[PDB]
Amino acid sequence: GGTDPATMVNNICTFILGPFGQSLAVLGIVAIGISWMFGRASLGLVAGVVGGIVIMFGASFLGKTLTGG
Amino acid sequence: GGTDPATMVNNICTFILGPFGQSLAVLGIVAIGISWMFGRASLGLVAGVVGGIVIMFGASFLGKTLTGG
Amino acid sequence: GGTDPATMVNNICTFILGPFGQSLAVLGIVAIGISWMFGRASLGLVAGVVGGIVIMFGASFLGKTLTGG
Amino acid sequence: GGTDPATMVNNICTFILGPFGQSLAVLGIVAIGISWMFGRASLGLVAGVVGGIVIMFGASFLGKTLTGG
Amino acid sequence: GGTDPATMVNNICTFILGPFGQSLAVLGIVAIGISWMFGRASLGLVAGVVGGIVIMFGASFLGKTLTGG
Amino acid sequence: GGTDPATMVNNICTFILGPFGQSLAVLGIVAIGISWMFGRASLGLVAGVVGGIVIMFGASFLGKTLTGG
Amino acid sequence: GGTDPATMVNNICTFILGPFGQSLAVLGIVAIGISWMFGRASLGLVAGVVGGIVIMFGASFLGKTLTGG
Amino acid sequence: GGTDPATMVNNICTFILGPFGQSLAVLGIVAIGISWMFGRASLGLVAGVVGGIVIMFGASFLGKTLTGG
Amino acid sequence: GGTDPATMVNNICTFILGPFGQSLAVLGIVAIGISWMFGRASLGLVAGVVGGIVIMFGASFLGKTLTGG
Amino acid sequence: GGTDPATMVNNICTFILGPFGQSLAVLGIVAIGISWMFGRASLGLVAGVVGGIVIMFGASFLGKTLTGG
Amino acid sequence: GGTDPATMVNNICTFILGPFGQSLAVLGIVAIGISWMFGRASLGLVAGVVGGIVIMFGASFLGKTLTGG
Amino acid sequence: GGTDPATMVNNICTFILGPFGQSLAVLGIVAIGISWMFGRASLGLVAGVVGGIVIMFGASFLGKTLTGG
Amino acid sequence: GGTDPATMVNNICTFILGPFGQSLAVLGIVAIGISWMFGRASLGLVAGVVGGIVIMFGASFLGKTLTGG
Amino acid sequence: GGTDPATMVNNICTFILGPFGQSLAVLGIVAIGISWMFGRASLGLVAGVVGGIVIMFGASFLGKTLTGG
Amino acid sequence: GGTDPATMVNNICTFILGPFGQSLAVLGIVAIGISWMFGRASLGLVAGVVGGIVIMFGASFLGKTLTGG
Amino acid sequence: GGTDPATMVNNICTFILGPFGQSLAVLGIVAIGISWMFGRASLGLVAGVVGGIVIMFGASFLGKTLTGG
Amino acid sequence: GGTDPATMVNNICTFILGPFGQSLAVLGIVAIGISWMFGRASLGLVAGVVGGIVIMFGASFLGKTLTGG
Amino acid sequence: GGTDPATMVNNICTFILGPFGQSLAVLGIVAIGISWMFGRASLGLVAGVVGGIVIMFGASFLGKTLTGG
Amino acid sequence: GGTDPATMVNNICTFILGPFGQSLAVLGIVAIGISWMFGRASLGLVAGVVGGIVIMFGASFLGKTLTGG
Amino acid sequence: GGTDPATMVNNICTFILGPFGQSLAVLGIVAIGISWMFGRASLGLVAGVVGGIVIMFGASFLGKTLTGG
Ligand SMILES: CCCCCCCCCCCCCC(=O)O[C@@H](COC(=O)CCCCCCCCCC)COP(=O)(O)OCCN
Ligand SMILES: CCCCCCCCCCCCCC(=O)O[C@@H](COC(=O)CCCCCCCCCC)COP(=O)(O)OCCN
Ligand SMILES: CCCCCCCCCCCCCC(=O)O[C@@H](COC(=O)CCCCCCCCCC)COP(=O)(O)OCCN
Ligand SMILES: CCCCCCCCCCCCCC(=O)O[C@@H](COC(=O)CCCCCCCCCC)COP(=O)(O)OCCN
Ligand SMILES: CCCCCCCCCCCCCC(=O)O[C@@H](COC(=O)CCCCCCCCCC)COP(=O)(O)OCCN
Ligand SMILES: CCCCCCCCCCCCCC(=O)O[C@@H](COC(=O)CCCCCCCCCC)COP(=O)(O)OCCN
Ligand SMILES: CCCCCCCCCCCCCC(=O)O[C@@H](COC(=O)CCCCCCCCCC)COP(=O)(O)OCCN
Ligand SMILES: CCCCCCCCCCCCCC(=O)O[C@@H](COC(=O)CCCCCCCCCC)COP(=O)(O)OCCN
Ligand SMILES: CCCCCCCCCCCCCC(=O)O[C@@H](COC(=O)CCCCCCCCCC)COP(=O)(O)OCCN
Ligand SMILES: CCCCCCCCCCCCCC(=O)O[C@@H](COC(=O)CCCCCCCCCC)COP(=O)(O)OCCN
Ligand SMILES: CCCCCCCCCCCCCC(=O)O[C@@H](COC(=O)CCCCCCCCCC)COP(=O)(O)OCCN
Ligand SMILES: CCCCCCCCCCCCCC(=O)O[C@@H](COC(=O)CCCCCCCCCC)COP(=O)(O)OCCN
Ligand SMILES: CCCCCCCCCCCCCC(=O)O[C@@H](COC(=O)CCCCCCCCCC)COP(=O)(O)OCCN
Ligand SMILES: CCCCCCCCCCCCCC(=O)O[C@@H](COC(=O)CCCCCCCCCC)COP(=O)(O)OCCN
Ligand SMILES: CCCCCCCCCCCCCC(=O)O[C@@H](COC(=O)CCCCCCCCCC)COP(=O)(O)OCCN
Ligand SMILES: CCCCCCCCCCCCCC(=O)O[C@@H](COC(=O)CCCCCCCCCC)COP(=O)(O)OCCN
Repeated sequence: GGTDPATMVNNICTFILGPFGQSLAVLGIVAIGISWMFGRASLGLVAGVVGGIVIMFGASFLGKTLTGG
Repeated sequence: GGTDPATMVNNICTFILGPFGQSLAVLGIVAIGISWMFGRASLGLVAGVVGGIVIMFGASFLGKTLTGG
Repeated sequence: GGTDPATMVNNICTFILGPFGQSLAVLGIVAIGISWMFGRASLGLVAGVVGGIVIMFGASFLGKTLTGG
Repeated sequence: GGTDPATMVNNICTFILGPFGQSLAVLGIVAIGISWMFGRASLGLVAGVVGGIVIMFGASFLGKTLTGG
Repeated sequence: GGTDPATMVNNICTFILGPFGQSLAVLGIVAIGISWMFGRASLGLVAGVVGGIVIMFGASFLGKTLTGG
Repeated sequence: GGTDPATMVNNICTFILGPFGQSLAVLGIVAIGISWMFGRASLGLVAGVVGGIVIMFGASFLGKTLTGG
Repeated sequence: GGTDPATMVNNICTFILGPFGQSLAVLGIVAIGISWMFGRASLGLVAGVVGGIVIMFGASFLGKTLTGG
Repeated sequence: GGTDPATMVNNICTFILGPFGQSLAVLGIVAIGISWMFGRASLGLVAGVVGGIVIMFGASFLGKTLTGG
Repeated sequence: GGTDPATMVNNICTFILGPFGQSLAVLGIVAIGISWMFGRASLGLVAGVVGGIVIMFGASFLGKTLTGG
Repeated sequence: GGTDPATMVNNICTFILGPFGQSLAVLGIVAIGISWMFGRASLGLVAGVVGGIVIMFGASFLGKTLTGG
Repeated sequence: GGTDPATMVNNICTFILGPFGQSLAVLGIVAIGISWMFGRASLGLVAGVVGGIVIMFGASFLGKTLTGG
Repeated sequence: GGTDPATMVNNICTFILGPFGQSLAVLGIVAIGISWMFGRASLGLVAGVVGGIVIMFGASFLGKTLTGG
Repeated sequence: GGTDPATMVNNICTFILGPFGQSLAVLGIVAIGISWMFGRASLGLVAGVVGGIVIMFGASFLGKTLTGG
Repeated sequence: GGTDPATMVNNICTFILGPFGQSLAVLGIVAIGISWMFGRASLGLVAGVVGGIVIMFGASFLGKTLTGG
Repeated sequence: GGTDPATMVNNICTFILGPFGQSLAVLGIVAIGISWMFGRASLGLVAGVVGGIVIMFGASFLGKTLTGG
Repeated sequence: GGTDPATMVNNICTFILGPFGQSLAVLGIVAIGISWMFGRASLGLVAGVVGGIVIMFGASFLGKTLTGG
Repeated sequence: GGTDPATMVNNICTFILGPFGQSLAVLGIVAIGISWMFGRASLGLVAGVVGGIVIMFGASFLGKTLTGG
Repeated sequence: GGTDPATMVNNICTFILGPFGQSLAVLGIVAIGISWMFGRASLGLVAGVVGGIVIMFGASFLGKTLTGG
Repeated sequence: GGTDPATMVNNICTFILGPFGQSLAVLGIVAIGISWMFGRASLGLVAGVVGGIVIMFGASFLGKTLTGG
Repeated sequence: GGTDPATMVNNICTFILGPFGQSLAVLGIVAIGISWMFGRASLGLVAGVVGGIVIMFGASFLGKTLTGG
């Protein structure tokens, strides 16, 4: 009978922000560690990646506040 | 039948943080030693590389704490 | 469900200023000691490193005062 | 029914200049402290970062004055 | 009955140069502040962004003068 | 599974302050002896090197006291 | 059929720490001797190069201890 | 009568990982040597190329482990 | 009738490592000599170039050992 | 019909090591003389430049011996 | 077919420690003699240069003993 | 309706040369004092900084005179 | 009815070289003053910026002379 | 009745090389001046732009000579 | 809502010249005492450091007088 | 009656490798000279261009050897 | 009727190496003089620029010799 | 109708070597005087700057002689 | 309409050699007096500074005579 | 048509060793005289400068003998 998109998109968000996003952020941190190992350590890389993680896990509240509710 | 990404990404993390990351850090230390041999010894290089190794092997707990759980 | 960045950034600050920053400052002092052992002892190095440590552990109050509250 | 951008952009500014910018400036100060610890202490780094913080928290009045009102 | 484009384009200009452009310039200044915080402070970035703001808010007079009237 | 940096940095400190720092200080004393043999004996060299050794082996308590705890 | 990286990286480490690293350290010592011949003899150069050699040949145990095992 | 793709793709993998991949890796090493000869020697190039070779010859086990079997 | 790539790539390697690579290394040594003549003599340049030559002429054995055979 | 690179690179080497390299070394010696005239006379400059000249004119035999033939 | 670096680096060491290093040490002694002729005779210069020569010609045994074998 | 850049740039100049430049020069003087406290007192630093302040507060008349009006 | 580009480009030049370029040069001088305040005073910066200003305000005569009329 | 392209293309060339190209070159010089004001002064920019102007105003003779007449 | 830089820079000055600068000057005096203890007592060091302290605590009035108000 | 492509492609090769390629290489050398005049002299540019010329004039023998005949 | 490229490319070379290259080299020498006036005098700049001029005016003979005729 | 570059480059040279280069050299001499006033007087600075001026005003004859005519 | 650089550079020279250079020389003399007060009186300092002043105020005639007119 | 570098470099050498080097050595002798007038007379300065002059005017024979012909 199909389901309304208000539940399918919410399922997508719950999946991408549940246990999957945790391991994705872990992989991001592993990536910045490896990039510091072989090369140069610059604050820009860590700042950008930590900001990306914050934006990923703040998407809910960022969307709630940016749209006035 | 395929497997859910919650296990595949975890397998990736376990591989990259198991016996492989050990030898990768060993190669990083060999690299900083060689860079000190032919050239100048600066605290910046060792600080950056040791920090990269710490970030690589702290990725799990860093991810657990940075996301509030 | 995600967490608001006002808590994630605070967690980052608490981690980087808790038991980790203590050992990081200890490593900085070990570094200045080693740099005095093999080489020349200059007030500039110790002044800069102690100032860096003070700025690291004063970041909270420095931010509170520099922004007028 | 949607909201006019004159309120959404203002919400963005209020969020980025409220409790979030405080901790962001705190992280910037932690960064300059860490950069002074492992390396050399130069007035350029602190000048640039403090100027960045001032520009971030002066954005409102800087915009009001630069546009003649 | 529709409206002539001489009023619709003027409405677009008035909207984009009224209260919206103010907050947009505020966001630009916040952006340059954040870019100075985590990274390097270069006169090029501030020069370019302030020039962009000037060109945005000078568009009316720039258009009046560049076309001889 | 990785380890939290609060243990890795502590391991670094324990290694650099255990049996390794002893022989490093021994090498420093050998160095000042050799520098006195072929050349001039100045109180500045011995003062600086002994101060470096004290700072290396006082790093723990110096860090505990400089940070108020 | 290919080989798992846990053996290839180990082969790299064994090669770089076997008979090759010996002659590389010999070349480093020849380099510091030549640098002392034509120029000035400073404890900093020898300290840095011997430390680089120690870090190169201690990479295995340094990696074992820095990672808690 | 044709053959099932489960054998054709396996033939492709066996060819690309047999005696051909050996000489391809040899060419990669020749390339990094030539790039070090005329230019600057950076750890990034060698790290990237050796990692590419490891990924090429670890493709089998990497695929076996990343897919949980 | 064409030839299998296992012979063409081998021909490429034999050409690039035969009499051509000798004169290429000779040109590299001429280059480092000229760079020492007009400018400053740094161990880094010679170390990097000699390492590049070694990697070029060790490509065969490096490939044989890095791949476990 | 073109010529094989084994002759073109050899022509390059013969040109750069024939009558041209002689006058280039003469210019290098003129340079070190001028640098001693207006400034300070340090053994490092002459050592580096004479070593550069030796490496330039020893490139042939250095290449023959460094490659085992 | 190329040669393994274990022989090329050994060839480098044999060349730099054979008949070439003898004349290089002779030039070093000529240098210290000339520096004593026009100027002041200090034990530091001779000590440093003789130590450099000893380190150059002791590189083999110094490397054998410093690495425990 | 926007404002002509002849007023916006003038507003920028008035802001940067009004009460803000005073405190900026005060910070510059504090900086040179701190640099004299921990380190060496050289006329070059004070000369450069006082010249920078003079150029900052002479920008108006310097621009008027350098352009012939 | 539109205007010929020979007048529009001339209007652009007159605007960019009239009262706007004056304040732009004033901002450039403020910039070099600020760069001298927090940092090092080098003749290169002032030379480059004054040359840029001269080229900006000499564009007319430079164009007249470079094109033979 | 239309005109032959041998006159229309010539009209295009005369327009683009008459009074219009003069002011275009003036704008180019203003551009290089502004680029030197806010940023770094490099010979490459001025060389490229002056070469572009020369090529623009030499197009006639360059075309006459490149085509043998 | 942010604060105007005329108050933030003033807060910076008040902090750096309040109770913090007192203890900083105390540390400077301790430094000159320690430098006199182990070494030679020269009027230059004390003159420079006392002048640095005077410039630090005279920054306000020095700025008021150097700028004509 | 047309000609077989085995002669037309050979004519193309003979033209592009006859008297035309000579002047093309001459233009390439003029280009690298001009690029060294206005800018920085880097071994990479000359190495790349000389390698391009060698590959252009070695195309015949490179094709003969790469294809096993 | 068109002309064969063997004459057009030769015309290009004759133009770029005739009276134009003379004044281009004159401009290069003016450039190195100006770069020595405002800044530091380094042998590298003059060496690179004179080498660029030599390569520009040696392009003919360099091409004749590098291609074996 | 455009002008041939043989006249435009000559105009550039005449401008840069006419009354402009005189005042540029005057500014260079003022610069070396100011650098001697606040700082240390070293023969290297004056030698380099006078050599730069000589090279600037000798560019014509230097170009005539370096190119054999 | 802009002004030719022959007047702008002359304005720069007139400003830097008018009433400004007088007070700059006065500051230089104050500097040498202060340097004699706290420290040692050496003829080298006064000779260098008076020579710097002479070169600053002789720049015009020095430029006129050094260039043959 | 260009000239071969074997004549251009020879022209450079003839110019730098003809009537120009004579006056350059005269300036060097004037420099050592002035340095003896205001300051201390040390054999090191005269030895170094006379050696620089000898090396400048012996460059031809030094190059002929150092290269075995
Ligand atoms: C647009 C706004 C600009 C604001 C800038 C004001 C900054 C003033 C600080 C002057 C710093 C000067 C740099 C310097 O020179 O290093 C000095 C520092 O040491 C100290 O005192 C360290 C203690 C300072 C702690 C102060 C805390 C500020 C927090 C500010 C939020 C050591 O000498 P190092 O020996 O220099 O010698 C190496 C040669 N390179
Ligand atoms: C078309 C219009 C153009 C307008 C441009 C005017 C901008 C003038 C600002 C000159 C900035 C110069 C950059 C620089 O050089 O960094 C300096 C800055 O520090 C400060 O003073 C920070 C305090 C400045 C706060 C001023 C606020 C402006 C708001 C403007 C709305 C530090 O030195 P960093 O040490 O340079 O050294 C690294 C080497 N790269
Ligand atoms: C066919 C007609 C062509 C006309 C073109 C004339 C345009 C001239 C403007 C030269 C712009 C040059 C670009 C540049 O280079 O950026 C500069 C600009 O900054 C400024 O001055 C900004 C203030 C300019 C405000 C001028 C307003 C023009 C309105 C024109 C209607 C900053 O440096 P960014 O640091 O470059 O460094 C990044 C490296 N990529
Ligand atoms: C986030 C974590 C950060 C951890 C950083 C701790 C590192 C502490 C090491 C301090 C190094 C300081 C650098 C320095 O200054 O060089 C010194 C070194 O010499 C030595 O002792 C060499 C022996 C050290 C061996 C120690 C082995 C560490 C392994 C660590 C896994 C020589 O003087 P060089 O004379 O400086 O003078 C040139 C001026 N540039
Ligand atoms: C949705 C899932 C996402 C998963 C992504 C995880 C990947 C993590 C690997 C981080 C790679 C970071 C890239 C990088 O930055 O290059 C580094 C790499 O070198 C290495 O360590 C090479 C050894 C790595 C071998 C690891 C094998 C993974 C197999 C995975 C199946 C070198 O530095 P190059 O010097 O960067 O500098 C050029 C500037 N551009
Ligand atoms: C995922 C796997 C990653 C594996 C990476 C391991 C690589 C370790 C090699 C560390 C290389 C460090 C680079 C470096 O820093 O250059 C050094 C090198 O010189 C040498 O010893 C050259 C001899 C090395 C020969 C070793 C042969 C490896 C073959 C490997 C198959 C010179 O100093 P240059 O002076 O740096 O200074 C310029 C500042 N940029
Ligand atoms: C992975 C392999 C690595 C191999 C590296 C071995 C290289 C050993 C050569 C040590 C060079 C050390 C550099 C140095 O330091 O310069 C010295 C050199 O002078 C000489 O002896 C010149 C004569 C050397 C001729 C030797 C010929 C090698 C050919 C090799 C094919 C001068 O002092 P400059 O005074 O330093 O002071 C400036 C401060 N920067
Ligand atoms: C992390 C590990 C650190 C290890 C460091 C130990 C090194 C100890 C050597 C102390 C060297 C001190 C330097 C110094 O000061 O120079 C002295 C040297 O002379 C000698 O004895 C030369 C004979 C030494 C031969 C010893 C061979 C070591 C091999 C080591 C493999 C001369 O005086 P120069 O007169 O100083 O005066 C100029 C003022 N700058
Ligand atoms: C194409 C045109 C070129 C024009 C260039 C003329 C510039 C002449 C100024 C020479 C500056 C020389 C730089 C220098 O060397 O710093 C000196 C400066 O101090 C002063 O006098 C500061 C007072 C100068 C105020 C003059 C105001 C000019 C406005 C110009 C509009 C300090 O010594 P710092 O001790 O050098 O030592 C560090 C070693 N790096
Ligand atoms: C195909 C034709 C090519 C023509 C090119 C001729 C250009 C010659 C100008 C040489 C410029 C050299 C660049 C340079 O090097 O910067 C110098 C410039 O300063 C000045 O004199 C500025 C005054 C020049 C005003 C001259 C006006 C030309 C108008 C031309 C129409 C400062 O040093 P910055 O300190 O370099 O140090 C940073 C390290 N990157
Ligand atoms: C099949 C035929 C091919 C023919 C090609 C010959 C072209 C040779 C011209 C070499 C151009 C090289 C490009 C370059 O590199 O830019 C240089 C140019 O400057 C100049 O001399 C400008 C003056 C040249 C005027 C010459 C007029 C040619 C007319 C030709 C009709 C500046 O350096 P920019 O600093 O590079 O640095 C940025 C890094 N990207
Ligand atoms: C373009 C404008 C240029 C202006 C420059 C004028 C500066 C004149 C000050 C001369 C300073 C000379 C430097 C020097 O030489 O140090 C002296 C200083 O001591 C003092 O008197 C300290 C008390 C001075 C307090 C004066 C306050 C100025 C505020 C100015 C706003 C100590 O000797 P140190 O023993 O030198 O010996 C080490 C060898 N290196
Ligand atoms: C599936 C098969 C794959 C085969 C690939 C093998 C190719 C190996 C050639 C490695 C080329 C590496 C590229 C490079 O990096 O440029 C180098 C090249 O210079 C040279 O040696 C030029 C001389 C080479 C002549 C060799 C002739 C091959 C014919 C082959 C038929 C210069 O440095 P540029 O300075 O890089 O710096 C710019 C940063 N981008
Ligand atoms: C696959 C084939 C590869 C062939 C490559 C051989 C090239 C050898 C030339 C080595 C060039 C090295 C580059 C370099 O390093 O610049 C040197 C050059 O100066 C000179 O001698 C200029 C005179 C050279 C004239 C030689 C003419 C070759 C024609 C060749 C046809 C200056 O120092 P700059 O001071 O480096 O310092 C800046 C730091 N970046
Ligand atoms: C492939 C060809 C290579 C050709 C290169 C030959 C160049 C020889 C010139 C040696 C220059 C050496 C550089 C140097 O070292 O600076 C010296 C220069 O002073 C002078 O004599 C200036 C007078 C020279 C005028 C000579 C005119 C050449 C025209 C050439 C056309 C000053 O000392 P600065 O004190 O060094 O100290 C700072 C430490 N960095
Ligand atoms: C890899 C090969 C290495 C070869 C190096 C051999 C070089 C030997 C020359 C030793 C030079 C030692 C330097 C020195 O120390 O300066 C001495 C020089 O004076 C002279 O005799 C000048 C006359 C020498 C003329 C000799 C001509 C060599 C040509 C060589 C082609 C003066 O004393 P300055 O008083 O030192 O005091 C300042 C404190 N810094």
